Amino acid sequence: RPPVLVDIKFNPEGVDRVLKTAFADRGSINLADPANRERDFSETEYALLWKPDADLFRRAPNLKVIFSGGAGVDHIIGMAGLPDIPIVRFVDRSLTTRMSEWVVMQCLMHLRGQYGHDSHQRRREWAKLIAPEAAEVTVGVMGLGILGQDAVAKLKVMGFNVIGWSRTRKTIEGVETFDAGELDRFLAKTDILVGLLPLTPETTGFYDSELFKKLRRDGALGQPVFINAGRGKSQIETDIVSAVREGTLGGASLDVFEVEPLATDSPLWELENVFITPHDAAVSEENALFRHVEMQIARFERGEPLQFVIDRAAGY
Amino acid sequence: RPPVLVDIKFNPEGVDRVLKTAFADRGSINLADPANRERDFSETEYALLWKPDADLFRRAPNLKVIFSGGAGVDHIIGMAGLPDIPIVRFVDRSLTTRMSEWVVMQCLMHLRGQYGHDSHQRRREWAKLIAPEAAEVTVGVMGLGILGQDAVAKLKVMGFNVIGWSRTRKTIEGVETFDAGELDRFLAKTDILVGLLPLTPETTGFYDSELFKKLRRDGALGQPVFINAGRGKSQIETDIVSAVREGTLGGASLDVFEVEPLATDSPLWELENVFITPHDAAVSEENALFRHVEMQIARFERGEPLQFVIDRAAGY
Ligand SMILES: NC(=O)C1=CN([C@@H]2O[C@H](COP(=O)(O)OP(=O)(O)OC[C@H]3O[C@@H](n4cnc5c(N)ncnc54)[C@H](OP(=O)(O)O)[C@@H]3O)[C@@H](O)[C@H]2O)C=CC1
Ligand SMILES: NC(=O)C1=CN([C@@H]2O[C@H](COP(=O)(O)OP(=O)(O)OC[C@H]3O[C@@H](n4cnc5c(N)ncnc54)[C@H](OP(=O)(O)O)[C@@H]3O)[C@@H](O)[C@H]2O)C=CC1
Repeated sequence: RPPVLVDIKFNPEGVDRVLKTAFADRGSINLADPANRERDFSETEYALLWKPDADLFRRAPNLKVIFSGGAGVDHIIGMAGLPDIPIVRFVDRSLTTRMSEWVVMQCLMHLRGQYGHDSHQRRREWAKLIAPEAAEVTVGVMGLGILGQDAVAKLKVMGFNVIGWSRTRKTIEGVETFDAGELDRFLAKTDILVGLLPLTPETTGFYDSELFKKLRRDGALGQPVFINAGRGKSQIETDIVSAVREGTLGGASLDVFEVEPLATDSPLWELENVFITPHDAAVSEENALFRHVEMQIARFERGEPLQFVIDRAAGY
Repeated sequence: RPPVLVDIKFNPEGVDRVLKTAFADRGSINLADPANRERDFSETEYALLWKPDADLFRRAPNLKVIFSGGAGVDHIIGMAGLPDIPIVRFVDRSLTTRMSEWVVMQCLMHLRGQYGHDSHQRRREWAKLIAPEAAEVTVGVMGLGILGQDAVAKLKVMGFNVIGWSRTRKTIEGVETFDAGELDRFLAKTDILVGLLPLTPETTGFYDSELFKKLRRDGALGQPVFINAGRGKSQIETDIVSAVREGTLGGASLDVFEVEPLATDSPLWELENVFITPHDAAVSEENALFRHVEMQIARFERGEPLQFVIDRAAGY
């Protein structure tokens, strides 16, 4: 069997380490090594890709399966000469639970005025800040897939009122849900918006001034909050800045940005009640991805269906 | 029936407001009002107390029941002339769920390096910080009462490994528990210590250097973390400062202090990876306290047992 082509432009040291023992039955070709840049890899069957080279499918034109290095596949969709073959994304219990850690933490920090507590602490000021309890606040989760459903369940346990939005209607016990055409209804009920959407043409430039002005205004936190850990190109950052400055948004938590790393001169870094994390909301341990690809290759090759295959028509 | 004596030294404006409609069948005497302070209230049956006047029981010597304004009663225990009558503490679903919000938030902020993320954000630095998932970390909850059991359940849902310590043995499904004599076993397994103990003579000056040096050292967060939302006099703050500076503790979250408000010259304010909240972890609305006292008076007066009565021998 030919080696697995690996073009993963994150944590190159971690990738190099794991590849020493990964795909033991065939080996790998790591495009992080500049010497592999011009290699003849025309017989490659499997490629593992994160922000891959734009010409990758010219250079590997006989692929059987494409594996994403993440849960998102927007870096692969739209590539030139993308073959009509399965694209398998990364879905993993550890990834999922880490995203829910981040979501719940951010929701609690907004509920409990972490920003204000930290500001007072820095000034050595003792100031009790009256917080509503979680049940007085509605968290609206946009995206009810692997990540969204886990976050919904854990937010509910913490005591938040939770509602959900997704493309097609969902049934989730104890959680009012809304489909694509019911976006405005959902927004009107939401105090804390949590974004867990994939990036598609339908979700690009989606979180804008008009949407922020539809969020609930007379809620227990006073002003609504925007949280996004999906994709940065789903939001309009200039609109986030203006909304926070104006009081349309009371605050935000952002793990993802229109261009990453977030530019040093962005106003977002020092906005009051805004939390920034550097696209690290759900970083699953380096080996879990590779064990996952190995498993799917094994299933594929012995006649079991591939799992976590994206819907090409839907684009995720 | 004589009016209820109220000496609650928190949120005096909120107390005055709620008292306008509380105890509708008998009224109240609020010692916040100077005109009440030297009145003859010798026939008082019920007193509601939070940081009360030291001479209160000389001035109200015929009490039938004492109600604490909080879940803790250490402010009442040890008062001069404390009568041999039931002391009823505040137990309330809103209080409980708010404490669990705080506990879970603090545990997540330590798990996910909130302090480090915030420090970088303030410097406009994009810097991924590798976090373990919750299941790689053991949270040891000290105190398995109303607050402890709620926190244990929610921490487990978030994915932490959770163990518990209490005076007498508990049975909690999926949670290894330890009794008084097993303290050292419990400490050795604990990466994040969560304090939800009452203040008694047995728990005074309890969280000290010796105890911090028994916490687990080779865990996924690197160094162990001390979280306390019980009582400030249970900790030795000089030892917390030295432990954090020396790397015995990786960080801390403290809602309670030996002397409150925390002095402006405390070294705690500026210690790296230390979060300070001003004894506001679980602040239930005043209405809930007053509805609670009304309920217990009603039960008492129609022959039903008082609930939430402290054990004088145990001291809580
Ligand atoms: N910040 C980080 O570290 C990470 C970010 N992510 C991001 O999270 C995203 C979500 O992951 P995951 O939950 O596994 O994906 P899923 O495919 O499992 O779920 C996606 C959800 O989004 C909904 N959705 C998609 N398009 C639309 C639309 N046009 N209108 C309304 N709803 C829509 C889907 O609706 P329906 O159910 O009807 O199909 C589905 O509920 C990833 O695509 C990735 O970009 C992922 C991992 C880590
Ligand atoms: N920061 C804040 O805003 C707040 C702080 N608090 C504090 O939290 C404390 C706990 O409240 P709550 O859960 O309702 O109280 P409980 O009486 O319900 O539970 C107390 C727990 O502590 C255990 N305990 C007591 N003494 C010891 C000891 N010497 N060794 C080991 N375990 C011991 C008890 O053990 P066992 O089960 O064997 O009896 C019990 O599990 C309050 O007393 C108060 O000081 C409360 C409210 C808000």
